[PDB]
Amino acid sequence: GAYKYIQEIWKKKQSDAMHFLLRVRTWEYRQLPVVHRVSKPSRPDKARRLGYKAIQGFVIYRVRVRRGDRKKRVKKGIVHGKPKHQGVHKQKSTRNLKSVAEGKVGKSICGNLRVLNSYWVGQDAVYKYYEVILVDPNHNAVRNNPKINWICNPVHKHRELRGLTSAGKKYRGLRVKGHLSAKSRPSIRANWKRRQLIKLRKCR
Amino acid sequence: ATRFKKNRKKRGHVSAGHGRVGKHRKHPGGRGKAGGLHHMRINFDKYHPGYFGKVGMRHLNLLKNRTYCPTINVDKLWGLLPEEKKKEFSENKDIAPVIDVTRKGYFKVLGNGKLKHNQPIVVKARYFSSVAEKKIKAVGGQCILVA
Amino acid sequence: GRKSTIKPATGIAVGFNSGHVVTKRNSKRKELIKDVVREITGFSPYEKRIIELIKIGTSASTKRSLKYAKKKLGTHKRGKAKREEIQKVVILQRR
Amino acid sequence: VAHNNVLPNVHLHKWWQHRVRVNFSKNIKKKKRRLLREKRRKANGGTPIEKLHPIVHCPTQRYNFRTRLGKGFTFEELKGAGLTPRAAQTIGICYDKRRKNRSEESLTKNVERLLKYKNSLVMIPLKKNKAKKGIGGIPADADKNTIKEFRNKKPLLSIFKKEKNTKPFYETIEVSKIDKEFLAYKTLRRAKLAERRKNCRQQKKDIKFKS
Amino acid sequence: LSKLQYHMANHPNDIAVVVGSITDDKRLFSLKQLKVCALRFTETARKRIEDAGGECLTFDQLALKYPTGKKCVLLRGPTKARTAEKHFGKAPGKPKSKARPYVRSKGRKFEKARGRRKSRAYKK
Amino acid sequence: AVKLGAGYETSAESWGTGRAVARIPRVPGGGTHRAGQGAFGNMCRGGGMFNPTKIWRRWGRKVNLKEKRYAVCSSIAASGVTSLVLARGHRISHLKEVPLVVSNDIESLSKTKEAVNFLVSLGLKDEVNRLVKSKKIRAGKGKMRNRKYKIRNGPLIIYENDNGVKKAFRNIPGVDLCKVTKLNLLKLAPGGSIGRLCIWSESAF
RNA sequence: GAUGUUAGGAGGGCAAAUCCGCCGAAUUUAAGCAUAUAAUUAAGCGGAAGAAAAGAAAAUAACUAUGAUUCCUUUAGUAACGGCGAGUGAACAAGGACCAGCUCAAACGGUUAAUCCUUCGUUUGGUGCAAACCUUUCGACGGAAUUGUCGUU
RNA sequence: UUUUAAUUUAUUCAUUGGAAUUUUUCAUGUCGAGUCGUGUUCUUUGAGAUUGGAGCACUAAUACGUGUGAUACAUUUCACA
RNA sequence: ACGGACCAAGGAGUCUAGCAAAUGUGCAAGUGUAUAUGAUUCUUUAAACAUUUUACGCAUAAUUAAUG
RNA sequence: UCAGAACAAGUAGAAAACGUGAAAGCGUGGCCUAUCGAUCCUUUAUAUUUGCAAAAUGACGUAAAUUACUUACUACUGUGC
Ligand SMILES: [Mg+2]
Ligand SMILES: [Mg+2]
Ligand SMILES: [Mg+2]
Ligand SMILES: [Mg+2]
Ligand SMILES: [Mg+2]
Ligand SMILES: [Mg+2]
Ligand SMILES: [Mg+2]
Ligand SMILES: [Mg+2]
Ligand SMILES: [Mg+2]
Ligand SMILES: [Mg+2]
Ligand SMILES: [Mg+2]
Ligand SMILES: [Mg+2]
Ligand SMILES: [Mg+2]
Ligand SMILES: [Mg+2]
Ligand SMILES: [Mg+2]
Ligand SMILES: [Mg+2]
Ligand SMILES: [Mg+2]
Ligand SMILES: [Mg+2]
Ligand SMILES: [Mg+2]
Ligand SMILES: [Mg+2]
Ligand SMILES: [Mg+2]
Ligand SMILES: [Mg+2]
Ligand SMILES: [Mg+2]
Repeated sequence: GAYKYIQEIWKKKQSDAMHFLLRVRTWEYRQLPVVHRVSKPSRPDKARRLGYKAIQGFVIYRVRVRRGDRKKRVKKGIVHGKPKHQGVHKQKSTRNLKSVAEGKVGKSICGNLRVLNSYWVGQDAVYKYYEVILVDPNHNAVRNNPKINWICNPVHKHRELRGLTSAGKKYRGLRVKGHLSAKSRPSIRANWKRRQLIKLRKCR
Repeated sequence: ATRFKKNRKKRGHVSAGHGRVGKHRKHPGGRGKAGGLHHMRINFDKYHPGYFGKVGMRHLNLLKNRTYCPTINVDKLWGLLPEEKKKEFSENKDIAPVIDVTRKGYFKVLGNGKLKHNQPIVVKARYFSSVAEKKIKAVGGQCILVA
Repeated sequence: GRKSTIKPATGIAVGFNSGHVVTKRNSKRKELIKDVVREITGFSPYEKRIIELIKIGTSASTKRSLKYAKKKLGTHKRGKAKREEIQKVVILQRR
Repeated sequence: VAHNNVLPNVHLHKWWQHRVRVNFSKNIKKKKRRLLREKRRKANGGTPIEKLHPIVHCPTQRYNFRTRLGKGFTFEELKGAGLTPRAAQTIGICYDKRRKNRSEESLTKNVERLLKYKNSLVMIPLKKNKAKKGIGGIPADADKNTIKEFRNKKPLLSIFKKEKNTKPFYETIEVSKIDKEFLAYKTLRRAKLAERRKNCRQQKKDIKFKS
Repeated sequence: LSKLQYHMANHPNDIAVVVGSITDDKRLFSLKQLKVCALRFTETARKRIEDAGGECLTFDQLALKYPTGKKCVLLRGPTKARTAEKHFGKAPGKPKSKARPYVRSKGRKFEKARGRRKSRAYKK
Repeated sequence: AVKLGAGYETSAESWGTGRAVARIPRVPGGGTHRAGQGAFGNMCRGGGMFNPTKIWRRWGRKVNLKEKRYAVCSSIAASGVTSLVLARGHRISHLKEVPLVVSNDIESLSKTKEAVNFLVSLGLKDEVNRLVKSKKIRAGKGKMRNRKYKIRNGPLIIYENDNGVKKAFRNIPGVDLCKVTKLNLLKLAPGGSIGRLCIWSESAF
């Protein structure tokens, strides 16, 4: 019931009390380092709803990602090709800011952990702040538990880097099942390859 | 097989059959369909009249199944019965064969062709053309709509 | 295209109820929670504005409110729903 | 392009050579698959490698008449059979939580099929000798001699294949029974004409019901 | 077979000879007592002929029977009724020509615009 | 198929015109005898061949099942006909009946020697001798691609059931075995030559 | 929250054909070229596995309805897109291969965390010549956990 | 040697726990929010008054919900989730 | 006018996709057994055989932007 | 002109409807020979011709019928595209 209540509260967001809290929290974050471990989820219910559990090897990490489009990497603003490809400055990344956040923490910071999920937390005009739920696949507390244990497998290394976390699923366009997603389903690239494939037949 | 290829027959001639003055260069007339409407307009006109331009209504989601309706003409209806059975039917003006045209894999009955006079036919089908129906009736048969 | 649940389907391939002969075979807690939330959080500025507009009272005002809602939430239906909710709230307040 | 030939539509403008699969392995692959299947069968001594599928009618106006094996039996059909879903799963039968029945006749047919399957099947006990009755749906465990006898007989795979069409398409009917007055085309066209209004009426009715 | 029957309709008992294959026709209900010499009979056609209480002769047999071809009638199938022939003659583009363009499929999107209707440049 | 990058693994490029050498691409750098030499191009030592062979060439040919059946039938007919068989090269001067039918006892023979004896009795002694003679070392490079010996094709024994026939004729040069059910046109008419000498069991027939 | 050569652990690099993300061209075709095309390709960077990925419906259908993905045959060079030019181009059904389902969250259980883990152990077994494994249940002393583990569906 | 089928032998006594149906009561619960969605920009798509994705701005509804049902929209059905 | 001092070896209309007409062949209002299964199929066997005790293609009907 | 393609400009008609003349007639522009323009797109006209893909919107219109998921029957049926 408590968790439901807090969910309800969080739905409001722009309603005074919630808003104030959000403001406070973002201010606090602005001060803290770009990646920093948190003691406890600041959104426990939300964490629970994703992958978080109160077990020894479960860690929550807070990460700050810069907002806005990504200037297309080139020496000076100039592009050296056809006009269709000449623009920069208004180029968007295929990944989500959330995805980026999870990637950065999962990678050089938390290579030992496994990214399970991530949730929103707060934002400003400069940064979006995410709390990321991670697990230690070597901690027995995780190794034993038949629920969760899956993440202990080697096929789950750096899920965040292969777009296999929720955010990855989203931008890969796997979230929307249907005719809307025909072109990308086993994988976009894979699908494309399949389509290209000319099948000859030994017999023909 | 290679041995009966013309190039093998031209092997000792200089230009390999592709002309001495006008040589054989890679993609002379352009690539693929090329100057269709420019330097190759005449060809298009003469062999492919209505090629250029788009006509009529778009149909964003087709689904050819919705519209699938294989046709058979009455002319071929009696053929759908085996010879002996057909003979029997001919003999017995008293009894009329029903034909499930759908069961035989057809969705519409059209009326191209004669039906044997007097011999009544019971035709089961999804669609009929007016004329086909008329033909059937003239011969004392009925169309029974199926689904 | 359209079919009826009651009555068997006419054994035709087209038209209404066309098709085969086959016979067919055929809270309080939440409210409380909502109330609690309301007590805690109050409203959001846009919502407040909408409420104010509604209170103003005329047809034109209502239209304006609806428009505002549409602008805010996006989609007409959603906006309409929001407006309705606001109206209900206003009524409750009045009572 | 030259002469009176069809306009060239060969989509080979991409690096197609990078993705050519020639199936030199077809027949051999098939053989391998067969071998695997055989192995599986051997492993599952006596039991059939194939699972029961219900006959179902194909969608769309064009395949409607045909019937083919669908994946899974639907809770209702299981109930009719007198079986629990879990139990069914444990045995030979596929269950489908998502499938629904709108055809009573179809449902009946499915249940008949299920019954037939049940009749066909004999259940080997879970622990040796110890003959005990099944759970919810599962029938009974027979004795050893009976089992042996069954084994000695050939295991049929007739149920796991779809029942072929009943046939008809030609049936005798009397001339006096025929109706000389039934303009079928007229009926069709009239129906087509009246569609929209009928639909509207239906909608209205629905609305009324909703109140 | 139907065509053959039609041909034979005037003179009976004489032997129709066809220097090609004879196929049967589901469109026919009755088959008369035909004596036909062909290069080839489709099985079904042959069966039909047999049923009719007729005779199927091969060319050698015909020769044996009628070395001068007495009381024989030569018949040919419809040659220019072939799908290839529909593309020949005056090319579609030349006015009043009834030749089928070589196209991919059929429908609006396929050779039905400019040069096929008064509304798109020209017609035919 | 030749490997995909054959002759083209080089970074060679043409020096252009003003060096007094042909304009084929040339291997860069120096020190090696390879440096400066013509690169790819079919005319160049170490170049790629003209149209390099590829796996996607059509190897197999689909033939109408009906056509195949017809062919098989024809082959069978040929085998029946003594003259045709003779033409095909089999030594059939000493055989009474060329549609050769033998008792079911053959299906049960267990020893190659016995089979040989039977053949001899039949009249095929000469044929057997010929077969024996005809194992010879192939002319050419075949010798180096697992095709060392060439052997002429002898009789074809057709059986209804294998109760020893397979094993008893296995090892006699040129003798082939086939089940009535699965007859092979390749065997009935080797090299597309009609009229192989066929020995049928009565059951098989 | 820092801090520790604290006790126990993990990540880094190499290797890529298939595989998954990102990032990302141009030659080229259009007989020019600027949209298009090449191509969601090459290169770049990051990450896995014996396969990967996908996967248990916010699915398709409009039927008498089908029933997770994947793959093949097909739809189909089709609907469609496209200086409607060059070109590009699916999906549903249908026939198969294979077929497997599920658990968290939320609801409920306070006559009580029924859970979990580290360390130290304790005593029946089974193999092996050893080395070793393989299992068996039982308690301590710690912690973790009420910001929620476990059971129930 | 590897394992994995079939066949063979299981029989007694102890009760802690659980499960499937099946009756009858009572409960109509719960169902993932800066998320969907809209506007706008760029990209991507066969997707066409935008197919997916992304950035930014705005920012929802509780299952009578809201999301599909390939032309934008309003009012209302219905089907499937 | 250009290329060729000489000799030996190598050295250039090919292969696939779809379409076309030509002709051969089988069948013929049909045809092609596609994948895939099956076998008393397993050096050759990656082929050959078999096709479940209304698959789809092209063709058999055309035409219209189109409901048709 | 020519590929005997197009456009364009003509020539001969035909089916309408008219004008002019007493009438035969003549009139489909200018006495004749020049005065002009594809696809796509846009635009505005035409129509008892259609669609927008599960449906509906003129209209519960006209009859009936009873309270309702009733039965017939109507060339004319939203905005926008
Ligand atoms: Mg010459
Ligand atoms: Mg030359
Ligand atoms: Mg010249
Ligand atoms: Mg080489
Ligand atoms: Mg030599
Ligand atoms: Mg690494
Ligand atoms: Mg980019
Ligand atoms: Mg160019
Ligand atoms: Mg060029
Ligand atoms: Mg790359
Ligand atoms: Mg690895
Ligand atoms: Mg996986
Ligand atoms: Mg496919
Ligand atoms: Mg096609
Ligand atoms: Mg493309
Ligand atoms: Mg939900
Ligand atoms: Mg693009
Ligand atoms: Mg649809
Ligand atoms: Mg020169
Ligand atoms: Mg010189
Ligand atoms: Mg020289
Ligand atoms: Mg040479
Ligand atoms: Mg031909």
